[PDB]
Amino acid sequence: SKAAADDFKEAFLLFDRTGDAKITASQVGDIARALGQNPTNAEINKILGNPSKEEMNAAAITFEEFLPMLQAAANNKDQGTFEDFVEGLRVFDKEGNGTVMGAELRHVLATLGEKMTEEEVEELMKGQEDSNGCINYEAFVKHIMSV
Amino acid sequence: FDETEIEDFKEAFTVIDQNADGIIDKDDLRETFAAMGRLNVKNEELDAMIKEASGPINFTVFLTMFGEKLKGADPEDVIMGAFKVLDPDGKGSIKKSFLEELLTTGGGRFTPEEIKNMWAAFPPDVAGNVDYKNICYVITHGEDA
Amino acid sequence: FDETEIEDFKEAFTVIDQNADGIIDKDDLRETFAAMGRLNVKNEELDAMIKEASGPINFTVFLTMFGEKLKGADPEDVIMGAFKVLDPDGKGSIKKSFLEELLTTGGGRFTPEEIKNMWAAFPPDVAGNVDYKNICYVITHGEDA
Repeated sequence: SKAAADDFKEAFLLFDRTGDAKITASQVGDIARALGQNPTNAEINKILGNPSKEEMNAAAITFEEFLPMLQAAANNKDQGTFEDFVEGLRVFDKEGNGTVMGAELRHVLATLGEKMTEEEVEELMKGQEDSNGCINYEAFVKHIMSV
Repeated sequence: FDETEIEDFKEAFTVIDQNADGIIDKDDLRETFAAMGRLNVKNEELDAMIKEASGPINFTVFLTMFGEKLKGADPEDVIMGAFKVLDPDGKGSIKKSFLEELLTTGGGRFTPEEIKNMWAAFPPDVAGNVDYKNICYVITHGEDA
Repeated sequence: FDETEIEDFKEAFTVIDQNADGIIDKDDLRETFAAMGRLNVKNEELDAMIKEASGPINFTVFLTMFGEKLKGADPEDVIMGAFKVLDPDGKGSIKKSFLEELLTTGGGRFTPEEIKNMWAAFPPDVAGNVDYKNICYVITHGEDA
């Protein structure tokens, strides 16, 4: 709205590697996340196809399509409730203390639903899981929502 | 510019300014090249060095000319700092394809063509991204060591 | 000529120039040979070394004489680079007949007679093309190790 945030246009100049002021359709998922929006990858996929837009063939972009797609994704930020994120992992391990065994969270984050690479899974556990093999998800989900 | 790097340029300015008056003229350039072994140094090379300045080469004109050509010059300890963060487990030289992917996919300065020029005089290990350290040496002091 | 190879020739020039004035004369040649154990070094050997130069042996005359005799000299890391491309799976020394066929059939410098001279002091393994690495050693530093 501007509140006209012109820093979204300045961040589009940091993600366009050619400097022509266009951003390919394959970068739009990760740049919506870098502007403070977490649409799921199936949602980013649907919307695209919904608009008869094929992410399979070469793509370019213009700021005039990327701005309204970020504004259509911005209504879905009401789905980011931290009660359900901590209660999900609280149902994932027994006893009254928030600890996932290391390999349980790593294999679930790579193979269940939207596949996260094991390189990204190791980069999200690095520091929050110590050598006991127990990830405290009270501080883990706190630090994941700090970015 | 750290102060020891500015003292290194002050010592190089004194070795090329053999009249010790504070201004490197064309005779100082020719007599420093003749003392390094250049008996055939043409006057057109000395004139092209003086044509990069708008005035006489005193210490602050030599520092501003080197500043404007070395606007991304990095000391060896900060280049090894960044390469220790790229190899955070220590000791190992990092893979060739990992440095090509991370240069491109992060920045436009790491685009490929430029990566072929990096491999091209920075040899294999250096180019590949396996060794490490020799490239920090030649970025702070050029030519083959 | 890489810069560390030129620094190795500067250190060898300083060990043969025992007067430390920058010019290796015939007395320096004889006193370096006597300090290595040559008590019978003839004056005709010293005169044949000086007869390869047109002037006194200063550092740039010694570098140009070694440059003109070593116009195909290759450092050990680039010889092992080429032998790792000939054995691209790593570890194994390559076959005797494979190096004889690939030397001949690619280039005139790899003709046979020359291949018999390669096997002749570069022993079997080396000659054969099975080992590897000892030949890179003796091409950068001669004689049996």
